[PDB]
Amino acid sequence: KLPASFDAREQWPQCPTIKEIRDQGSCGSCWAFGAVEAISDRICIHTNAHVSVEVSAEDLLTCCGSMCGDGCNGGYPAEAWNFWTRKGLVSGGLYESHVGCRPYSIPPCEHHVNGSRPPCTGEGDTPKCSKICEPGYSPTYKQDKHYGYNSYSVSNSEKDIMAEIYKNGPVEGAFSVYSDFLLYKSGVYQHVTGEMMGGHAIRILGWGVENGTPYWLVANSWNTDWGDNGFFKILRGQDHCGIESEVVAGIPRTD
Ligand SMILES: *[C@@H](C(=O)OCC)[C@H](O)C(=O)N[C@@H](CC(C)C)C(=O)NCCC(C)C
Repeated sequence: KLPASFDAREQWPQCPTIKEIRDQGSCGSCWAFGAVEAISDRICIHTNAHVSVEVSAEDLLTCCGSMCGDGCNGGYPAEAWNFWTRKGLVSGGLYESHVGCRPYSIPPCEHHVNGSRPPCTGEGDTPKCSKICEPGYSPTYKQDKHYGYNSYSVSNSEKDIMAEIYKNGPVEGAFSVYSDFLLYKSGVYQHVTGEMMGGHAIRILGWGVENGTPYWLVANSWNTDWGDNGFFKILRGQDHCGIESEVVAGIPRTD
């Protein structure tokens, strides 16, 4: 039944958010970015591309509060999707994009790569929960909220995660970052060297096989000059670094 490879970007070509890589900046907001990225994709999938919006990382990061964790000091993906069912999330694009209700307020930076942006630094301050859209945005903040029908865990099962993506779209997951991951450029990542850096949440949008090695297709939130245009592949089928152990998702409510 399931194909040997699957790429959500190919399945849903009228859903540009599936292709988009974001930048969490110097803020420990991975938990929020994996969530709003996958939610953006799923709203588009759920509406057959009639609604394509960048869901606001700012709104989730700043307005969830203690139930999701501590903002830029880290958080809990399962409760991020729960917040989407309870209070909903407004739209908002990239830093200084002036797109949507609440664009991200934390500037982009260089994540373990060289570039023209400032180097990323340690976990900044969490911005305030501001329940107002940027000036001139036409829907009110309340009216711009997109809600989830539900939020749920996917079991620690390769085939279960594969089926979830195949039917319902990209998911959020999390894994343990070891130092050798930081220099990833291409290929299928397998941890071989380096100490544990901490847990990191990401968006899983497909799977495949490269040179006989099964992999998950993953979007990072470290801008496009990190990794493979902002994406990476990681070993699939052995819960490698915990990649299959903390998968979460949810189905949108119809706006
Ligand atoms: C993730 C991040 O931004 O790292 C990039 C530098 C945040 O630090 C974050 O929210 N991390 C974390 C929750 C904290 C540690 C309470 C998380 O989501 N960990 C995933 C668990 C993993 C070991 C399977």
